[PDB]
Amino acid sequence: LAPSVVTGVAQSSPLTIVTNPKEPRQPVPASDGADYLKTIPGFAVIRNGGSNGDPVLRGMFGSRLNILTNGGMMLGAAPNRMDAPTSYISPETYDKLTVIKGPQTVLWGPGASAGTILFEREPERFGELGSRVNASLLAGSNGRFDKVLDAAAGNRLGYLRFTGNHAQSDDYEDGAGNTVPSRWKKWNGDVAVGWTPDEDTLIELTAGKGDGEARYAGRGMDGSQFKRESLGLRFVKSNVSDVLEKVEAQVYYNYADHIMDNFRLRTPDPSSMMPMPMASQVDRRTLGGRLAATWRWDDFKLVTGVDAMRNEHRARGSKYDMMTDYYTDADQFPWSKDAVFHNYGAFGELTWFAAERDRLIGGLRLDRASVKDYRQTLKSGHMGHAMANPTANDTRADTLPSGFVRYEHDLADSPTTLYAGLGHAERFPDYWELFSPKRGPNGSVNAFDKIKPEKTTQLDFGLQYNGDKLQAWASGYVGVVQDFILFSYREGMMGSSTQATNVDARIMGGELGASYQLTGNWKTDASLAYAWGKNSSDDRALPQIPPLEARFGLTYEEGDWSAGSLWRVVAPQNRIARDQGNVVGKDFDKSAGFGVFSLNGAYRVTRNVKLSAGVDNLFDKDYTEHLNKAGDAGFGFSANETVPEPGRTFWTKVDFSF
Repeated sequence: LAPSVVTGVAQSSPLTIVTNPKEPRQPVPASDGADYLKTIPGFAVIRNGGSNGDPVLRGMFGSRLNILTNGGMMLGAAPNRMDAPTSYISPETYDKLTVIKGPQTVLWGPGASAGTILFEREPERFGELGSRVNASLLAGSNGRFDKVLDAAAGNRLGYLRFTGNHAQSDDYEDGAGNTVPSRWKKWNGDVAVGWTPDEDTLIELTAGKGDGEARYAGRGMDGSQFKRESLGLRFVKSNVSDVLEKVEAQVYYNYADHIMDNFRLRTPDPSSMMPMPMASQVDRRTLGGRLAATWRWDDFKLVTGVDAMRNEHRARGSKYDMMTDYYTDADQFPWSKDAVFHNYGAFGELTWFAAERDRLIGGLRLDRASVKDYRQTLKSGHMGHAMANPTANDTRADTLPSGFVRYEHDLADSPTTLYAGLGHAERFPDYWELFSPKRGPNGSVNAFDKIKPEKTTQLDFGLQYNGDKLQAWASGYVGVVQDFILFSYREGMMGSSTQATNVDARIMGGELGASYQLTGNWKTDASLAYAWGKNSSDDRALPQIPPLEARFGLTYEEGDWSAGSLWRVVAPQNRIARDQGNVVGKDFDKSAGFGVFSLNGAYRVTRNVKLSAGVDNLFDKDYTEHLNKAGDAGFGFSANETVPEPGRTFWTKVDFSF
């Protein structure tokens, strides 16, 4: 019954990590989707500024991760990923966060090489008329203030539920004393009304908006706007027949509208290679749907379904004159669409409960993806001068089958699950893998033409030991990527020119962790995370792989309250690939190891209020992580200074529940 601050999260079941993102988290997370994953072993984040970092699972970056918000998928708009999907997520507003590791699900959408991440709000249910309400405030160093509110009323046959949050923090300072350009401010409000005419039927309509700004020490422009608007429509039925137990259909609509610029949160760099006032606006309209049936008879849980999605990128940029010096903002100019993706697919996943102690799971899905290039012309060929785009209105498509099988066995003597699984996923290229790179494979025409789908074939295995005093778990993976999409960086005349290529990679790695109850109120727990990758085409290492990392926790509990400390130690990373990486990160230098210590405590003052506090980086260590971006230079950043992590940090949080 003793309340605690989360420092790490175990596998609850094979390949599956399920956590509730409203409980306090030790390295206190900026109010975005990424940082709520730092506690999950296996996840590193690329630091861009103070918030809105880009998650990386087992070294795999970007769209190899399937990030969903109530089954619907929010997509960014920026050509350099300043609005990564998790920019628009505030995990504190959802009731559950689930992670599935490796390519071991077909239910939630296509091409999930690395894993699947699910934030969901769960349906309210009401006896008679009643109302619940949760709220929490968090105050901390450097102007950190996060309010958050959920509230729902309803009765037997309906409900309406409001969730909202507002968070903001000022520039953090490192362990060395300097102020890091890393300001931010965010909010979200979502409403949901739901109808339940009888206990076997549910419909819910959802609407929400959100906005945010964020200063970026690593990127050459800041985020002036992260406007999001959503509309959702769920429908479920239970116990249709006696072998058809659930039918769910849902339609989502997510619109992102984002302005990056260099004069609202920063003044334009004088020397630079861009001293103009400059802004660029980008939107992404997304419409998608899912439709699934669960059948159960005998020892068989079969889920069949089809899905579809369409999304639409548009852009427009500022134009600044250099003799009248009258700047015309972008929103006084027409929208110039340039990409439309589509996806339709169908899927099934069968689960066989053969015997008490053995389970057999297998999924397949067939996807029909396609994109059309509406860029009538391109910024290439000179000072970036216009040049007729050879793929103008060209359309690419492909049919792509994924699938997996996984066997889980429970030993008879000990409380042990052993599991092994083989999965193969194919992924149609990203918006960013197709339109962002300034050139495509050697002797291509552009990137949109020649960039192949990436097909990943991975073996997953591990165990769970969940007995009385000891709980342990371990997952490993070995896999091969064929046609890994990979960016190389040159510089000539104007800036770091990207070039996307298609290479084969070998990847292995694992994660394990354990938690031991020494006494009735003393607890300890450690976790370990290693990722490894090799570029087989060039016999190079893979770029942008997080180094080996270990966490150790120790906890004292007393029913009413708890305290804990936390040692995080990370090794250097001596496998690099200079000037290669992804659309976010170049790899440059070998990283330095480090360790960071942290203190936390929690107190249950009553049934409704519950307090929590912590100190992050107690010994004010000045460190940087391998995957962080480089600092701007127009921010006083040396040759290739990565962006420093935050120094000593104090935070306190109160959690209400009437």
